[PDB]
This record gives sequence, structure tokens and C-alpha cells, in this order.
Amino acid sequence: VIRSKTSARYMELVGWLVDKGITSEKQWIQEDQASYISFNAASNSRSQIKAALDNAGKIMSLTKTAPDYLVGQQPVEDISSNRIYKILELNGYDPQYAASVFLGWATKKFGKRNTIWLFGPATTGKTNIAEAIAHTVPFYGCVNWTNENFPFNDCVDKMVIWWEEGKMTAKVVESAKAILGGSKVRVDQKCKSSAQIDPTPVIVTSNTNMCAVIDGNSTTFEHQQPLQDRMFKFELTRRLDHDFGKVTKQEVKDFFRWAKDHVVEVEHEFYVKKGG
Amino acid sequence: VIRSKTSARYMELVGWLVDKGITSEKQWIQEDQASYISFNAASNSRSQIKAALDNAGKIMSLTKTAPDYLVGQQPVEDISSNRIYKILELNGYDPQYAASVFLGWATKKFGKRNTIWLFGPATTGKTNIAEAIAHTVPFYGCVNWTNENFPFNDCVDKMVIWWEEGKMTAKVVESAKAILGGSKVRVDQKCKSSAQIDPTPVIVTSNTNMCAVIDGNSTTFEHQQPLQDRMFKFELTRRLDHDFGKVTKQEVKDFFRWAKDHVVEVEHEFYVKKGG
Amino acid sequence: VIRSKTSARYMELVGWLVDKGITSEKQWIQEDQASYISFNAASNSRSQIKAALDNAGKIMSLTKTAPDYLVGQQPVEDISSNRIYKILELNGYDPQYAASVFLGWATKKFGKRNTIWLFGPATTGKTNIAEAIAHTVPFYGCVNWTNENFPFNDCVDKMVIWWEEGKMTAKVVESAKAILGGSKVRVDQKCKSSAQIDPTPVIVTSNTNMCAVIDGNSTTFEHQQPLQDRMFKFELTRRLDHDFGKVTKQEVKDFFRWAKDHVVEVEHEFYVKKGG
Amino acid sequence: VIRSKTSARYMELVGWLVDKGITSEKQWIQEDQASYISFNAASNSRSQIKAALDNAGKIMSLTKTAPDYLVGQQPVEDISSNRIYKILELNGYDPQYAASVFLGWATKKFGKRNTIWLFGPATTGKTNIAEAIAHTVPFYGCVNWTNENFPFNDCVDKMVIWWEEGKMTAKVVESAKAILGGSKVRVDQKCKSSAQIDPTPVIVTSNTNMCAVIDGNSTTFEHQQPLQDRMFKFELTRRLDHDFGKVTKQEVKDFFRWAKDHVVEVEHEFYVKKGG
Amino acid sequence: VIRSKTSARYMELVGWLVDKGITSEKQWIQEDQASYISFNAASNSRSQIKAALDNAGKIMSLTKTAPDYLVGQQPVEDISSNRIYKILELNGYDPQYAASVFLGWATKKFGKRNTIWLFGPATTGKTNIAEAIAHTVPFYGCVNWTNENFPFNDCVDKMVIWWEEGKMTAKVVESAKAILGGSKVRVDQKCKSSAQIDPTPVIVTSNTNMCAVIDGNSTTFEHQQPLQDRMFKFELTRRLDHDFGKVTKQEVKDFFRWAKDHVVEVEHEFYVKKGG
Amino acid sequence: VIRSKTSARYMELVGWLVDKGITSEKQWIQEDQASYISFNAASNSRSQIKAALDNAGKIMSLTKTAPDYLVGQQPVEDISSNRIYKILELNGYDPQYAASVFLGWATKKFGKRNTIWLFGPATTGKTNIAEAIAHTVPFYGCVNWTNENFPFNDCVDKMVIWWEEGKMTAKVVESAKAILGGSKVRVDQKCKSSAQIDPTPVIVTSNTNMCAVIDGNSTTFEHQQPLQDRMFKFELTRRLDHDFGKVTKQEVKDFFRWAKDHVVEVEHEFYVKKGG
Amino acid sequence: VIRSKTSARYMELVGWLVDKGITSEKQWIQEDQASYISFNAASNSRSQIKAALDNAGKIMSLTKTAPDYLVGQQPVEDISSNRIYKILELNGYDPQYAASVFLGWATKKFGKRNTIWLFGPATTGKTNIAEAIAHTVPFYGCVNWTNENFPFNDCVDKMVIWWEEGKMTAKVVESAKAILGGSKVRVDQKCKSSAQIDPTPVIVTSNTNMCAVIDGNSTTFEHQQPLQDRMFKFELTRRLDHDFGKVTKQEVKDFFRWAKDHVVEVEHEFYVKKGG
DNA sequence: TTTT
Repeated sequence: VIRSKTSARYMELVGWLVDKGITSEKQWIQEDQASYISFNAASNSRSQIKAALDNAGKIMSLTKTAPDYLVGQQPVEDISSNRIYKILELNGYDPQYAASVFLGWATKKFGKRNTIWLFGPATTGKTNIAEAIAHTVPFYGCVNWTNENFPFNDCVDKMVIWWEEGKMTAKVVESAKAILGGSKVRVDQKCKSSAQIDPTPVIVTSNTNMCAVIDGNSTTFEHQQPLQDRMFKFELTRRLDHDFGKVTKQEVKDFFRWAKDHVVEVEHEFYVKKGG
Repeated sequence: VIRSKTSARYMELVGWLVDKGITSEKQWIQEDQASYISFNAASNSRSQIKAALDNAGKIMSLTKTAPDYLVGQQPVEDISSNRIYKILELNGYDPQYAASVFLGWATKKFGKRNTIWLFGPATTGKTNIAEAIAHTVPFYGCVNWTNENFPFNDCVDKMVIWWEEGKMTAKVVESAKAILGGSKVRVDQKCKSSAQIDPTPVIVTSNTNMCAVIDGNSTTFEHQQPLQDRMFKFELTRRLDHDFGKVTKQEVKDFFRWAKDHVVEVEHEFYVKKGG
Repeated sequence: VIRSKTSARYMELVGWLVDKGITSEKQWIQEDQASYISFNAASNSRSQIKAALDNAGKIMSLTKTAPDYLVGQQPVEDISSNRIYKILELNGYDPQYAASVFLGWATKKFGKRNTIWLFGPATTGKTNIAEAIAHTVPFYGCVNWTNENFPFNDCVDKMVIWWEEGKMTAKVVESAKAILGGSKVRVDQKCKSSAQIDPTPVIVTSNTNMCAVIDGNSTTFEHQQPLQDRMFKFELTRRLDHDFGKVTKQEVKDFFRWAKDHVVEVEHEFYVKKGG
Repeated sequence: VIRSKTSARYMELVGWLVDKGITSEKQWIQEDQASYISFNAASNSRSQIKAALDNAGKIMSLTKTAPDYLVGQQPVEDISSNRIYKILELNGYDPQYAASVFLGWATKKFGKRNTIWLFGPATTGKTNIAEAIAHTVPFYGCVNWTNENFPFNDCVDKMVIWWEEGKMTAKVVESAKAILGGSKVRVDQKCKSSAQIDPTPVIVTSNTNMCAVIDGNSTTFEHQQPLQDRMFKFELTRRLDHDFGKVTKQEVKDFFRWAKDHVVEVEHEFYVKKGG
Repeated sequence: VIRSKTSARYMELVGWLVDKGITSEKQWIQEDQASYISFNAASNSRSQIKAALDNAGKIMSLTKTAPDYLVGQQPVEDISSNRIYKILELNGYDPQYAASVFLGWATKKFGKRNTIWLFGPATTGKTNIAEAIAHTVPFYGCVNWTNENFPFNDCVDKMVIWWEEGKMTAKVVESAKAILGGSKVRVDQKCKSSAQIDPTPVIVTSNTNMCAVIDGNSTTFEHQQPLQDRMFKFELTRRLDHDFGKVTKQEVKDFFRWAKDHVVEVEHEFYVKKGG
Repeated sequence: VIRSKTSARYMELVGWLVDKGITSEKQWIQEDQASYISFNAASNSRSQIKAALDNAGKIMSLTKTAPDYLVGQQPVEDISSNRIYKILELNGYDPQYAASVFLGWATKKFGKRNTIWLFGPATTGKTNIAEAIAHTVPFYGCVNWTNENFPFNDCVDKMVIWWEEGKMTAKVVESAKAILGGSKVRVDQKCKSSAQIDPTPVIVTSNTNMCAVIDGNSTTFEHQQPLQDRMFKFELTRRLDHDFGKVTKQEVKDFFRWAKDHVVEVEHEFYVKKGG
Repeated sequence: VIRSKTSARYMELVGWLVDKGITSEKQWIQEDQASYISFNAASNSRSQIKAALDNAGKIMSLTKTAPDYLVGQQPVEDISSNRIYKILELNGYDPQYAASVFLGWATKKFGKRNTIWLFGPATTGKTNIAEAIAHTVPFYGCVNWTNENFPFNDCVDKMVIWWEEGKMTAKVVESAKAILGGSKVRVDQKCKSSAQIDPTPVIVTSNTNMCAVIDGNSTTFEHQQPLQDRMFKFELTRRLDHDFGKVTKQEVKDFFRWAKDHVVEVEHEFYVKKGG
């Protein structure tokens, strides 16, 4: 090893690369401009920063996970400032239930029940929370129903896969089980491309009846029974008004820290009871 | 950080990048030539200046807004030099009404009523004021009716969207509500492109009857009732002559400063009364 | 600002860039070879030179005008050496009339009457004077009737637009009014291109009857009446022989200086009287 | 030779290149981050690192083999920590039999019987062990049934060829004998490409009846008799549950070391007896 | 100006650029190899020499003419060594007539009679003299009858134009008058290209009857009468044998010097008399 | 000449370039890694090494031959270690016959009889020896029957041409005589390519009846009689078992040295007698 | 001029460029490797050597000829070592006849009789001597009958044009006279290319009856009579055996030196007598 | 001094 000087400063940037998780450039711009000031004061190129960016991305994709980037660092422990807790307490969820549920879902604790399905009206606000969690995660995957043979356009070996609204065709439904039960299987991509899907945590953002899988023009129900043993049904009948979103990263980080500080056992149950 | 010397001068340019808002090069040329003289005396290239330009553009697109670039810095407070005030006083608008109206429209204060619609004859001069405001804004969006499936050709994640003359087809009309009510929705761009439209302030520059939405060959009226609760009708029957335009940036900056110095509450009303 | 040494020499070149107005390279070659000698003695490349050229072009297109490059610097004041004055005195034009006419036409003094139309036989020599004035102007525009939907091929945001022989089709005739009356309007270019035409001084070089606008196969006359209030008719019945041209820049510069030294008021009149 | 100082370090990297066997970049990123730190601290480029990588790959492909990268370096000799030994003891395999079997299969000791075929249910877990062994080997080959005339898409002069599920067509079946008996033959690749297949150890990962070669639509049996004299039948009727995989490299390295420490003669027999 | 050292040597090359007139590279190679030796001893590249070459070419095309490169520098004044004088004395031409004729033709003295037409048999040798004069001229053009709408393939804004054998079509015949009489005429080229041809010296090398203009399939004679007032008929009935050519540059230079040393007036006459 | 220092080390590499004959890179990798270590310690590039490689290749193709790279350097002289001698003594070949035969065939001593044809069963092992000799030769040519008009795909001006199994068509048969008798002729390559074939030593590796030339669908025999006067028939009826190959370079080098140490005259005879 | 140090060594290379005449690289490789050793020891590049090569090629093509590169430098004067003299003495040619014949043919002494035609059987060996002379000449031209409108594919302004076997079409016959009589004419190349053919020495290598010009399908004889006055018929009825060729450069150089040392007059005669 |  040589160990120069300016390159050592890059090591400090590595800390930032493990501070909030930055993959592209929008999050790096939204973070702070002091990093850009230091980069402009140092060298005005594009080789070393691009190399560091791709190295950090490969490291986060081959070693780092998602919950490791969700553990809070500031011991706040304030349930009053947590605005998303009001939604859980209004929908009828126990404060020491869904917390450990998504803790085990993110850390791959249950193994088989690695899916959380949300049910309710579209006027609630679950889409905003899902988008906020996807933005806070450096490697997020959004299933955009655009192609007939490639629904996972953005899900390119990410950490959390988000299933948008829409029914899937009977061609890889059983393969979706490997993505809905925390298993590893080999799927077919575009043309001359075959990548293995790692057991990644997947949350269904479809507010409609996801159990009614419509096979193009016919609604099927033969896959509803097994899916009840691999996912988690989180239904709610509470409607939200305006000014009840704009969730960032500090709130969810403090919530994750508070949930990790109090470990609560979770039993195997699909239909979540309306208690607490 | 290294903190050299020459690169520190770039920080001074950052001030200019937040002085009047410069994105392309025409505004930078029209500003002053001393910056170009200093750049030619320093280093004769195109890498560092292009990097600074794209960085400032990304910063202004991901963090900065529009009213933040409209607050005046010189405390003039002179209503006689404000030539556009005569138009408002002749059309029948109160001096302490429309000012706070567009103040709340730009700063996203009302939230829902984030649209200002202008009505009247085409021989007035609202198009000149709209073009001047678009030129003063570094990220302006003009809806040019050129494509059948892409009307927002210039509206590429800008700050203010300007709706030109022409009726929209019944394919994304309800989606236009998300752009006319200050909401966030996912629209379809060209081919294999899907970008989310942020709640940006939109002003309709169509002097004709915008409520009569013509669906290609038939005029519809089912969307006129809800649009009255999300926009602002600003009608006028006063005709202007010649030599009553060429509005620049100092006049609108002083007007914005004077409007911010006197905060006046605005009630929810679509049809603006002819008083003041 | 660093302020080196060799780059400071570029500032001296800026003086040349505002000495006679050079946009391309033919005028720079026809000027003097000492500039090329100094450039070859300095640096032998094509980066600093091309950057300076495009910067000067953008500056002259976005700030500088045409009459600012026509004011003479040497106080000659000699009416005997002015050979083009004989043509004006033979056609029946007052020496203190057409001078102030084109002075106000170039400096945009009248505002509305910003067009000078020349009438007479084709054997006079107005085309040579027009070509000389276009060559002396750094940003000249020649309307070459080549395309059916793009007559202004060379008029790419220049200073003076020259209308050659030929009638226009009834598709943008009224738009031509904005170019014949000193107004600003948005026209359609080729494919996916829309540029606004600035109020630029336009002189019609068509020696034939320009009032008889032929709409392809039919001669129209509904636009002749308004055009009499926006242009200037300069007819002449004097025929010129040989050796009465080769007008350069010093002669027209001295003529402009002499016309500016004696300001004479000009009344609104289309048909120029044959007096003086 | 020059022998500088910065180039000497690369020699140390050569040790890593012969430590665990790294060909691409995923394995290098999964190893340690200290090598990347040292690389970033030294020189930030991509011309020397790529050179060393391709040189090491060519060296390992033209000289090094597979068992040479499987010999353990730490004398552990612990049969309790070896979790894959439980599978062999449950299937009915002697601890001092299959060990020497795959030792001779990897080191090319038998010469003719250079193939190990596994038989049993698909719910056992042989695919996980095969994938682990392929990942530990720097040059692994997976036969992916994708093309009709190119089944060995990944087998590009590697060390171990893995035969996946699926029957082969009667076009190169006898040629497969040269790959199933440890011989050298010339095969046809894609278009205008002919490469000789070296006698490489091949293990069939097809859990189904591999002896029933289906020729598209008809099952053949004329090649089953000779294949019994070139391969090794390893059948098992024991089913495994969950949490019995995740085989790394240290486990298989210790197993190879323990098998090499005790050399046991192996007789020529296709059907492996269920003893031990 | 900087005025270095090696670049100053380029100034010496400028002398060569005005010594014999070099545009391409064949003449530069045929001149002397000392320049190439000095260039190889200096810097070995192709960025500065090409720039100097194109700059000198543009300068010679926009400022320099043809007779300025034909004036001899060595006062020889020897009529015996001039071998081309024997042809003129045998054809019946006065030694002090055709000399001043082509002197006024090259220096543009007559203005209108700027064309010299040669008539006689094809076995004389005028083509060799024409090729020699074209080779001695740096910027020369030739009309090669290859395209139907582009006869002047080589005449790309040169000094001396040559007209080979071939009758012109009735398309620009009158335009050819401007080329056969010396007049600035704006014509078109291939596709969307215009050019203003200047009064350039043109020589019709057609040894056949050029007055009989064949319009494709019909011979016309309406242009023969005016062409007698713009060209010069030089007929001859003397046939030459072998070894009476290979004219270079020194001979024609000495002839031009001797003709310039004795100025003789030339009267306006088309048919040259057979005297002297 | 400058004669630096590091470049002088390249001269040492030249020795390696004439040590074992290296053209591509596989032989250089299979040789020794000390050369690569020295190259990595010197300069990490590919401009100078590629230049040296192509220069050595051109030198070996335009000057060096094949037997010059087959003369051994170590005086071993051991007939017991020569394993290929057992094959010759079992087939019925004299130890002092075929040695001088291929010595004269390689060194072009006979001139006309420059071809050695091998006959016998395909289970002997002549293909392995042919491949070994082709690998030891830096410029080897293998005739791969792939194209209908280009059988010599690899024979691109090499040293030894190897004729594989397959009959030739009646389109270049007689031309093959120039390749089977040691003559020079001009053949036709692909498209717009004509290269002369130098008299190179050619050995036929076809174990089948090469005299029965099949012209597509008919067997011809009119070329068998002359081919008996230009080639050498080496038939054998001895079958070989396993473990009787893997011939390298030291064995054939020692055999060539021993054959050169004892020069034995060879008479002109096609059918080799079974004696010795 | 600068005249450094290492560049001065390039001047020495110029001597080599005029030593044996090298245009491409095959002759430079076949010459000596000391030049390449010195080039590799000096500077490792390809921008200065390529420039020198193309400059020397252009110089030799525009100034140097062919016989100037054929004069020997070593005064050997040995008629016994000249092996090609035996062919001339066996065919019936005087030793002091054909020598001066080709001396005048190469040095362009006769002027009109600048063609030497060889007649006789194809089994003699004139093709080998022609190829040797073409290889010794740096700029040789071989007429390859490949295209229907471009037979002179290799004859690109070379020194000696070699006419291969085949008859020419009646499309450029008379033009061939300019190439067979030592004249200058303008021919048509491919597409949009017209180059003048310089009077170059041409030797017909067609051993068949060249006088019987076959016009595609009919044999013509109207051009045989004039061709007898511009070429030289060299017929022979002596057949040669083997080992009577491999002519290099020293032999022909010594022959040219001996022929130049004894100048013998040659009379005008087509049919060469069989004497001497 | 700091490029290829």
C-alpha cells in the first residue's frame, strides 16, 4: 500500500457512502453541498468520483442490505414526534406489533413470511409512505406495469421490491411465490439474459384486492390459499385527510430505532387483528 | 478538503448562480460580460464551467423553487415606477389582493388553489408579462401544442408551467387536475419514460374561454365545475395600447418585495370581484 | 480572476471584434494578416480562437445591433468623395432626407416604419449596394427563395434581413407584417423548431412591383394598403452605367457619420417626393 | 528487469490471485475491502488492474486447474463441523469412499471415469452444493439450455462443467462422450468458431433419470450402456429439510484437505453401494 | 503578440508561400526537399503545417490574384531562350501584341474583354501550354464535362478558369457571358448551394469551332454576335511537330517580365490580324 | 542510434522471440511467468510489447523458417527417452530413414518430394503428434474444411500446412500440386484478395485413402499417378493403445538433433518399405 | 531550420531510403533488422517514421525514376556469375544488344520505342524475372485483369507497368498506345477520378500472341501494324528446366552496371534477329 | 519544468 493524502480523503467520503446510502446523484445533491464544495476544491474530474460511486454501489449490492441502512443513530425515543404512529393507532394496530413485523420482514427473521400486503382505500396515503421508504433506501425497486414480458423494469437486483397496482399474468405466478416467500429462483429477463432473484423483502403497494388475481380476462383464486401462508394482510378502513405525509428519513429512522430497542415476538398470522 | 485558490473563485460564481438564476447561456450573456472576461483570463476550457453549470441546474431543480428567486434585494418600495400596477388598477383589481394571491400561488400557501387563470381579449398584453416572468425564472415550462401525445415538450421538471392556447384531449384531463390543484401523480412521457410530476405552480395563459374544453370535435363541460375549486378566474375587459410592456426583472422583483412586506389574507373565491 | 498574460492579448483581439465586426473568417482574412501572424506566433491551435469567435458572435447577436457597427470613427466630412451621393442626387432625393430616413430605420427610431422599399429598373445598381451593406454588416440575412416552407434560410437571428426578388405565398403574409412593421412574433421554422423573430430592420431589394403580391397563380392587393403605413417607397427612374459601384465600408461609414452629425426630422410619408 | 517499487506491490496481489481464485469482480468484492482501499490509495485508474486481472485469468486457464484451488491451507481436521458429511452419511455413503472418488475425479487420476452423476429427488439440495462449488471455482461452466445449437454458453474453456436439467439432441451425443470420459475432441461453436474441448471434470447436476436420453420426441437407450463405464452413479433416496445448506469455501476446503490426508483406493464400479 | 522562435521560422515559409504559389502538396514536393528536411528536423506532426497551408490558401484566394504570381524576379530578357515565342512568330502574331493582350487579360485592364479564345487544329500543342499555365497557377479551375448540371467541377473560386472541349446547354448561356466578359454573377451549385463568381480570367481551350454552340441536338448562333465583343479570337493554321513543349515556370515568368517591361497599347479587335 | 537502457532489455526479449518461437500469447503464457513479471515491473502498457510481437512475427514469416526452430540446443542423444521412436520401430520404419526423410522435407532438400503422407487406422495416434508439431511450430497452418471456396482458413502464410480429413473439389486440384510438390503459384483467396503461396512443407494428416480423390460425388484417379512422384507414402498397420502421446517440444527437439547429427542419404521412393 | 540531434539520424535513414528503394514495409523487413533495432532503441512510436516513409514515397514518385535505382554500386564486372546471361545467350540474343535495349527502355532514350514485348512458351521463366524486377523496383505496377473498367488496379503512378496475360477491350486501345509509345494522356479511373498517365516504361509479360487483340469475342488486327513501331518483339523458342531463377537484386544491378559501362548503339527494329 |  502507498497511502497518499488526497486519496485518503476519499475514505472519508466512504463514511458518507455508509451514512445515508447514496447510489445515484439526486440523493447526493439533496443531502448537502459541502461534499460538492470539497470535490470542486480538490480535483475537477469525473473519473475518481465515478469509480468511487460504482464501487460503493457494488459493495451495497453484494454485501450491504436494507435494514442495515435503516437503524437510527440518534437516541431520540419520542413517540409524540412520530407522525406515522397516529396512522397505525387509528387503523387499529398495536404499537408493539407491526413494528416488530416489519423489523422481521426487513431483517429476514421469519424467512417464509417475508411479504407485507396493505389493504384499504386509495385515499389513505400508503403510496406516499411507500415512495418515502423507497427514496430512503439506496437500492429500491418499483414494478412498473409497462412491458408484457418485463414488469420488473426498475427491480434490477435492489433491496426492496415495490409491487404497484395491477394483476399479473399466469406465466410466472408460481415464480412470484419465490419473490413472495423469500426464496431463490432463476427467472428470464429480456433477450439473452438470465439473472437469479435473491430473497429480497417485497411489500405490495396495491390498495385493491390483490387476492383476486385476474389472468388477463378471468379472475383466478387457486393461488390465494398458499399466498396466505407467505404474506401478511394489513387491512384498514380509516380514511386520512390532508397534511398527513411528507415523511422523510429521520422519522422512519427513529421509528426503526425504537422498534429495535424493544424486541417483541410475533406469531404466524395472516389476518392482522384490529387491536391496540 | 484541500481548498486551493482558483477553485475558490468558482465559489464566487456560485453567488452569481444564486443571484439572478442562470441555467443556460443566453441569460449569462445578457447579464454581464465581466464574468466571461474573468473566465477567459483564468482558464480557457469547457469542462469546469460546464460541470458548475449542470451542478447549479440540478441544485435549483432538486432544492430551489421559484418564489425564492423572486424576492427583491433592494428596498425600493415605489408604486409609481411599477408600470404593471396600472394594468391591475385599470382592470379593477385591488392592489392588496392579486399580490397576495400570486404570492400564495408561488409559495404554495393555499395548497389546493395553486392555479391562476387569466381571461380577456388577446390585445391586452398578458402574453408579454407571461414571457417576461418565464424569462426571469431559470426553470420555466411552456406547453407547446406540437405533439398529439406530448404537449409538455418544454415542461421538463421546471418551476412554473405555462399553458398556451389550445384545448386538451380527453385522455389525461383528470391527470391535468393533479397539475391544476397542486398534487403529485405519475404520467407517461414519450417511449419507455415515466416521470412523476411535482406539485408545481401553473398559470394558464389562454386568453380564450378555457372552461369550454373541446374534446377534439365536441365541447365538454363536465370538468368545469371542479376546476372552479382549484384555479383562480382573473377576467378583465380593459384593452391596452402600445408602449406598455417590456417588463424586466427589477420591476417584478420590487413588486414581489412590496407584496411580501404587506401580508394580506386571501379568501377562497374563484370569480375575482371588480373592486379596488 | 487570475489575469495571466497571453490571455490578456485576447482582450486586444476583442477590440478588433468591435472594430469592424467579424463573425466568420472571410472578413477576418480580408481585414489584415497581422492578426494571423500574431496568432501563429502565439499558439497554434483552434480552441481559444474558436471560443473567442463564438463568444463574440453570441455577444453581437444578443446585445450589439447594426447601426452601432456603422458609426464612422474618422471625422472626414467630405461629400465629394462620397460616390453613392451622386446616385441619390440624380434619382431626386434630398441629401438631408434619405440619410435621416435610414438612420431612423437602422436605429429603430420610428418603430413602426422600419422598412425601406426600393423601386426602379434592375439595371441601376441597388443590388450591389445591398450586397456591400450586407458584407459590411457582421450578421446579415439574405432571403433566398429555395424552399417552399423556409424562405429565410440565411436569416438566422441576424441584424438586417434582405428580401430578394420573388412573391410570397399566402401562409405567413400577415406574419411578414411583424417583420415589415418592427414587431415581435413567433414563427415556425423547419421541423420541431420555433424561434421568435425580433424586430429587425428589413430592406426590400426587389426592384419589381412588390405591392403586387402574387399568391402562387393569382395577384392579390388586399395587403397593399396597410403595407403603405409600415414601409417606405423609394422609387427612381434614373439608369446607371458602368464603373459606379464597388462600394466598401469607409464610404458608407463616412456617410453614416455625416448623417449623424446633422440630425434632420423626417415626416411620415410613404411616397418619397422627387425633390432635392 | 527494472523492478521499481510500485510494481512490486502488484506481486503481493498475485498472492491473492492464487489465494482464493478470483477471475471477475464479484468474488473480489465479496472477499475483502482492504484490497480496494489499497488500490484507491495507490493509483486511481483502470488500465493496470485490468491488465493484471486478464493475465491472471489467462494463467489460471492455461496452467492452473481446479483441485489445485481446492486444497485447504489450515490443518483443521474436524469432522463435526463438516455439515455436508451428514448428507453423505445419511444417503448411505462411506466417509472414505466418495471423498477419494471426487479427489480422483478432480485430479484426473482415473482418466476414463472422470464423471460423477447424482441421482435422487429434487427436494434434497444437490443444486445448492453444486452452485457453491461453482462459485468457489474461479473458472466454472454452467450448461444453460437456451440455444438449439449452443448449450455450453457459459462453458468457455473453464475448469468444471456443470450439466443442468434437460436432455441432449442426437447431434453431438458421441461428442459428449469425449466430455464424459475425459478425452479431447474438436467441436463446433457458433459461426466461424472451432475450439478444442480439453478433458475437463464434468459433474451432471440433473436429478432426474439422465440415462433416459430423449431425442427430442423419442427416448433413446443405445448410449446408456457405454456411459456406465465412463461416469459414476450416485443415487440417494434421503430427503432433506430446511437449514441444511449455505455451503461456503472453508467447509469444502477442509473436506478436501481431510480427504487428501487419507488416500483410499477406489475400485471401478458404476452403481455405488449403500454402505458406510 | 508573443513572437517566439521556431514559429518565426514559419514566417520564412510564408516567403515560400509567396515565392512560387503552393496550394496543395504536389507542387511543394516538386519544388525542393530542403523545406521537408527542415520540417522533419523541427517538429513531426500535422497540426501547424496544415493550419499554415489552409491559411495561406485562403489568403491567396481572398486577396492575391494570378498575374501577381506570374511576374518574374530574375531580369533575364532573352528572347532566344523563350521557346514559346517561336510558336507565336510562326502563327503570325506580333511579339508586342499578344504579350500585352494577355497582360491586360490577367491584370483585368480591359475589364470587358477578359477572355482569350484559341482556334486551330488539335495537333498543334495549345493543350500542353494551357496545362503548364494551370500548373504554374496555384488556384486554377477547369470545366470538365462530367455532370449535366455541374460543368465547373474544378472551378471552385479560383483565379484562372479553363474551358475544355464541349458545347454548353441553353440553361445559363447568358450567365456564361458574365464568365466570358468578367462580371460578378450569383449562381447556384449542386444541392442548396450558391456562389458569387467574380470577374475571373477565363480561357476557352476548345480548339474546335466554339462559335457554333450546339444546344444538345441543335446548333445555335444567336450568342455568336455579342461574344465577339467580350472575347478574343486567336486563330492559327500552323501545325507543330514533336519536341516543342514541356513548358515550365521560368520561361513563362521571363516572358511575363519582358512583356511588362515594354507596355504596348492594344486596340479593341476580335479577329487578330496575321501580322508580325 | 540512441541506445537507451530499458529498451535494451527489449533486445533480451528478442532472444526469447528466437528461443522457442512465440507468435500469439498462449505459448508465451505456457512458457514462463518470469517474462510477465519483468514486463509488469518495467512498464504497464501494450504499445511496445505489441509492436515487438508483430515485428517478431513479420520477421519469422519473411525470413525464418520451420526447421530452424526445430534444432535442439541440449546435446542429449538418448534414444531410450524418445517415446515416439517406439512407434516408428513398431510400424516397421528404419531409425536412420524417416528421420532424414522429414529432415529433408523440413529443410527443403529434395525440392520436389516436399510432402509426407501418413496412412493407417485412425486409432493409432498420428493426429496427436501432428497437433504437437503444429503447437511447437510458431506459424502452423490447419486446413479446416468449413468453406466451399476457402479451405485454407488458418493457412495464412505459415510454415507448415496440415491437411485434415476430407477430399478436395475439382477446381484447384492442379494448384494443390504446387503445394504438394514445393512450387510457387498464385491462388485466389476470398473477395478481392490474391496472395502467392510459397513452397512450404505440407504433411497430409488424413489417415484414410487420400489417393481416392472424390470430386463431390464421383471418385477420381487421374491425379494419383503424378502425386506418387511428389509426396511420400508412409503406411502402417500397427495399432496403439492408451498412454502413448502427450508429446511436447523437448522430445522432438532431441529427435531432430539426433537426426541432424547423423546424415543419411535418402533415395527417391514413394512406397516406404517395411524394414528396420 | 533547427537541426537537432536525433532528427539528424533520420537523415541517415534517408540514405537507406535511397539505398535500395523502400516504399512499404516488406522490403524494409527483408533488408536488415539493424534499422528496426535502432528505431526501437531510439523512440517507440509510429507518427514520425510513417511521415518519413510517405514523404520518401512521394519524393520517389514525383522525382526519382526506375533506372536511377538500378545502377550498381560495386564494380564487379563478372559475366560468369550472371546467371540470367545464359538465358539470353541460349535464346539467341547478343550480349551487347538487349542490354542497351533495356537500358534505353528504362532511361527513356528512344522516346517512342519505350516497350519491350516478350514472346515464347510459358514454361521458360520470364514471369519469375518479371516478378523479381518488380520486387526490386520500389514503385512497380501489375495489371491484374479483375475489373471490366479498371485493369490497372496496382498501376497507381508507379515506375514500371507490367502487362499480365489477357486481351484488352476496344474501349481504351488507342489510349494504350500512349502507354505503349511513351506519351502523356488523360484516362478515366473509377468514379469521379481522372489522373494523367506519365510516359512510364512498360514491359508486356504476356507469353502468348499479344498481337492478336481479341475484342471480347472477335480477334482484331488493325492495331498490330502501328504497335510494331512502338514496341520491341523479343521472341524465343528455348525451354528452361528447373533451378534457373531466384533472381535477386545484386545480379540485375551488376548486369545494369556492366551494360552502362559499355554503351552500344541500337537500331530501330521490331523483330530481334537471332544472332549472338 | 512535468508529458506520453
